[PDB]
Amino acid sequence: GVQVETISPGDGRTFPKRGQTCVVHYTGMLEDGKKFDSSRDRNKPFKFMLGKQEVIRGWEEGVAQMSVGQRAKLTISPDYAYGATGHPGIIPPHATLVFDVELLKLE
Ligand SMILES: C=CC[C@@H]1/C=C(\C)C[C@H](C)C[C@H](OC)[C@H]2O[C@@](O)(C(=O)C(=O)N3CCCC[C@H]3C(=O)O[C@H](/C(C)=C/[C@@H]3CC[C@@H](O)[C@H](OC)C3)[C@H](C)[C@@H](O)C/C1=N/NC(C)=O)[C@H](C)C[C@@H]2OC
Repeated sequence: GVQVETISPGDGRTFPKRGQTCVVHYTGMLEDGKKFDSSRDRNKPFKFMLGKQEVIRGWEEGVAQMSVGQRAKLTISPDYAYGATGHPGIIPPHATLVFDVELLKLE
């Protein structure tokens, strides 16, 4: 449902743990490589917690594997993203997504 391909390594030691908030930057693209969203465009890190349905499942399972400082490409099947529906005006139906995600820090 999610493949993780590292772009730049993290420290390999500091992973998200229960009660912590992940602070990330991301860019989301479709399979054709075209961007549909990026926190870097608005220069606003995205904060979320694991275990609360705060993100699509591909992020839930992918970012949980990342360590602080890591930049990774997450390739997410529709089951782990927006499935047959998509997201109105942004993501088409049945869309495999590619996110470039950087774990900036844990809070
Ligand atoms: C009150 C709600 C506002 C609230 C919005 C924010 C905290 C802002 C946050 C940065 C999201 C971005 O705002 C510019 C947008 O980012 C994307 O462009 C993106 O790149 C993108 O894919 N993501 C953003 C970065 C993480 C991975 C992923 C993600 O998981 O996004 C959450 C989301 C829409 C989950 C669905 C939720 C329902 C559930 O059933 C579905 O299961 C199939 C999944 C999103 C964090 C959600 O949990 C919280 C919200 N939702 N608003 C909604 C749904 O309208 C997606 C396509 C759309 C997002 O705007 C809604």
